[PDB]
Amino acid sequence: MKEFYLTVEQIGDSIFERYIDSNGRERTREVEYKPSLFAHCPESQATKYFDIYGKPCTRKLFANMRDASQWIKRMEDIGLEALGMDDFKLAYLSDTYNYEIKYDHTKIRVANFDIEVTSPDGFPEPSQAKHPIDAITHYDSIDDRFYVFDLLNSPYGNVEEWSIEIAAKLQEQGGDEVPSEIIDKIIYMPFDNEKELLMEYLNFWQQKTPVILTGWNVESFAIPYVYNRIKNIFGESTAKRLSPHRKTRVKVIENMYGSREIITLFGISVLDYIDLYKKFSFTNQPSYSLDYISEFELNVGKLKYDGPISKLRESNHQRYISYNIIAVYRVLQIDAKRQFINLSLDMGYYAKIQIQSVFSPIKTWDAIIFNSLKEQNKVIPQGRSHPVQPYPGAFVKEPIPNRYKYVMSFDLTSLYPSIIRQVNISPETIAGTFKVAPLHDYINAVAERPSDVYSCSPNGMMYYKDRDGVVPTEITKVFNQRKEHKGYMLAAQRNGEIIKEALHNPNLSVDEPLDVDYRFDFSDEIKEKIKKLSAKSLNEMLFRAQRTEVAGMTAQINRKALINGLAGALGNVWFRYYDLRNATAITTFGQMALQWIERKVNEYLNEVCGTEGEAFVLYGDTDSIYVSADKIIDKVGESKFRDTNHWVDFLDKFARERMEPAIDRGFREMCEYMNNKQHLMFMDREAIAGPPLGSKGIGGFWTGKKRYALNVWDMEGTRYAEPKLKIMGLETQKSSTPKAVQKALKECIRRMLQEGEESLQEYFKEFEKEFRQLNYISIASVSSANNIAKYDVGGFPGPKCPFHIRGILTYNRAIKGNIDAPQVVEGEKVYVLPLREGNPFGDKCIAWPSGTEITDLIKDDVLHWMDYTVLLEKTFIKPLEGFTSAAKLDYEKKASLFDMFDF
DNA sequence: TCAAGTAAGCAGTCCGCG
DNA sequence: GCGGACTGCTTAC
Ligand SMILES: O=c1ccn([C@H]2C[C@H](O)[C@@H](COP(=O)(O)NP(=O)(O)OP(=O)(O)O)O2)c(=O)[nH]1
Ligand SMILES: [Mn+2]
Ligand SMILES: [Mn+2]
Ligand SMILES: [Mn+2]
Ligand SMILES: [Mn+2]
Ligand SMILES: [Mn+2]
Repeated sequence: MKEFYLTVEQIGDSIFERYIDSNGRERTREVEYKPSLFAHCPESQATKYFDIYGKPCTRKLFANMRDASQWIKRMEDIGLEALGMDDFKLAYLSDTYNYEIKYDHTKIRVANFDIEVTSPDGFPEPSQAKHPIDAITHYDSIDDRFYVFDLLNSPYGNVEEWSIEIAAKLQEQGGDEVPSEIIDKIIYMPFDNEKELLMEYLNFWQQKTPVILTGWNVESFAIPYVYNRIKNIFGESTAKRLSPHRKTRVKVIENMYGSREIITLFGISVLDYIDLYKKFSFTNQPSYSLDYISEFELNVGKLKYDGPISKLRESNHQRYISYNIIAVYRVLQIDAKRQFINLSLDMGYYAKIQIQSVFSPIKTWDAIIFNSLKEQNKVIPQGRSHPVQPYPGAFVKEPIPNRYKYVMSFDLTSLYPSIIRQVNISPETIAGTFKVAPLHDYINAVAERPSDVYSCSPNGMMYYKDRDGVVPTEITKVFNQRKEHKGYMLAAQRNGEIIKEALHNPNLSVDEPLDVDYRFDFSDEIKEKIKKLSAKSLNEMLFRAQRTEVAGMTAQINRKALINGLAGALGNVWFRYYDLRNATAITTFGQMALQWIERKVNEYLNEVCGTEGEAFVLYGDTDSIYVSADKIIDKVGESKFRDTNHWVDFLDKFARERMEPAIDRGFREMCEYMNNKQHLMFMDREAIAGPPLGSKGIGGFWTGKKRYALNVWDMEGTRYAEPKLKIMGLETQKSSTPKAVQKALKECIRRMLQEGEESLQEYFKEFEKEFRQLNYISIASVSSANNIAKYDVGGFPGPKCPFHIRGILTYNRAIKGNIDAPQVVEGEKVYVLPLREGNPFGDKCIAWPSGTEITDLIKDDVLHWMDYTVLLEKTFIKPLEGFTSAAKLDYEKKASLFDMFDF
């Protein structure tokens, strides 16, 4: 097989590499790497190396990496550019793997671990590590085994061995319900003292040294705890055995509120699953506890136990170990669904970077572009420092707040990358400038054509047409992957809807789920077979279709994020190819494109409807338009339509056959106007929205920019079995809104759009009547706890103190003197509840760490003093009043003359 | 040599207000 | 009490 790297590190003048050889064996080597950098040379000099602007360079080959670094500094002191890749391990990777890397994941050791530490005196701080590690479960992907290290004797209690027999039993039978499918994969190892546990763990680690190291909060808790615990018991050099090269660094991570200390283990690639989840999931969760996320992702139940975790080992050691094991499995289950590890490996090897560098779009693109240029013997420019400058972005149209009955939306495919490709925007394709007219003159086609010769953006930039830039070239390759995967996602989605429609009428028999590839639209033959299947088989097929869809979503959305990341990186001062001329060439072109096509669509629709000057486009954000289809429907009638699906079919066909060619004609004209390299403005129909035929539903509404709701029947060719609410920006979509309130507001919206005013009013009255019975957690707001200390003046709120911070301070005063109460961690999320006046907490609100029950000490007081009236008014009524005023209706009737006896 | 972007809405505090 | 000038948090893109 072809060779691939596992990890790479630079240590002094040495590159340390772990890799898979031609026989598929893991190896390690230390290389005294001889890097090259480049300097501009005279035209007289015969060379094969040119910078990106075609200027000749001379290669400087150095005896070691230290000498290369010194030369860089000398060059800066002289005042001359030092060209080439200054991150030497990327150069090493590029030289060592001078081909497209095909990796074999089964050869890569992926480890997933979780540790338990009993602490009777608060959170066990990793920097101190003053408490015994009393459990470690470590799953190894190569062995496919969960290795469990269990401490039986400690200063906080001596316990008996954990029972696998009891572990497998159902909870309702006194067991722990450790999933049956991993019971046979457990290797259990009890220890009578911590020293031998930790020593065995280190020996084990040497035999099975992780390449990718993952888990939940491993980077911030487990890794530094283990390192420091070992350091404190055995000494520093023993703790350095966690690194295959015996080198570690206490690294300081900094943000706008403070800093934290992690441990870099050289020769390991740490991908903390919490960080993978935050980057790749595109959710914003009220809580990031593993229990909460597992429940969200997998619909598993909460792992129940009596008392606090600080006393769980002593009271129920059996469950303690079982839950440690299950926690490791939960991350494996989340990854089996989401496939973030596979994504990271794909991306890391594609770029030729350390796998952990997938967190940095800038590092990823620097490597991709370097490797692309190196292949053509081109030399990359030196990184330069730049002051941060604000610059303009997208256009957002101001909507008229209103109900909108029939709506059809259109959206530009991968806009910013498509602009890069159409215009041919790259550092080395810049051709010059032209004199800019006001943007509205380009939008209206009244400004003179910028150039007959070059490809243009309305920001004043011109680009060469007759050759590709490295940025267009490399962005295209990733875009084409994104397109492939999105196609798989949408087919899986379409397939799901077919299955959902068959679930309406089973059809009782004993059969099997059909073996199909869900990534491609089912054939007629498969569709026929599906109609004959049982509910059990269909539900299994639906599960598989949805998992295929999530896999396609993971693969497409994050490749989209990566290419959009390249467009944004052009506006980040740390990017080697930073250039506001290129960043603004993109954003300005986008503003023009949106507003240009708004005009063209309004023009076209007026024309076909036999009218003049009517406004069809009601809204647009960056690269979308929302078109009022009321006149299109009215042109026909109502009541020419048999059912809802009839008018949906009509609008679908109208969009594809009529509007789409006009949109394309429109964008082709704009492409000729800007004299661009390639026409790539492709605006697909997205949503078809409206009320059920014959209902009193309002279809949709807008309250303002980035705030709207639509009752959608078809989305990008997915025809829903049941209408789906598309809600953007409203409180239902915000993680700060209480769970039960998100639910109630969504139902209010559903009733508005599908059923009408009376149905809304009916629901509002019931919810108001029953609000006070909802579980306190379901009605608590959520916020991030940033800059707590800043506002803490002797335990009390300082000036400007945010509401949620005041809550934290109230909590801190309430728990002072209790070592068992969970501390609010700076930057994490909290639940927030308002308190009635005269409460014993002495303030108007309280806040506690989210995803948790509030500590039992003050629980009863919080419940007693909660202000339901303020809760209702702030989280539910205020937003609902915004929706209903926009939509021109009332959530309450509503005094009128009709005061007689209407029974 | 660590290091995608801008636009924009709502909720809160502070403070003015015979 | 409201509305305006800020911050803080958050979402759409
Ligand atoms: O995270 C983002 C999202 C959008 N944008 C910009 C770039 C993107 O091309 C543009 C339009 O946003 P869309 O949500 O329409 N995504 P895009 O057009 O890139 O892909 P598509 O619409 O094909 O899923 O807004 C970003 O810069 N960062
Ligand atoms: Mn014993
Ligand atoms: Mn645990
Ligand atoms: Mn788009
Ligand atoms: Mn699209
Ligand atoms: Mn869009």
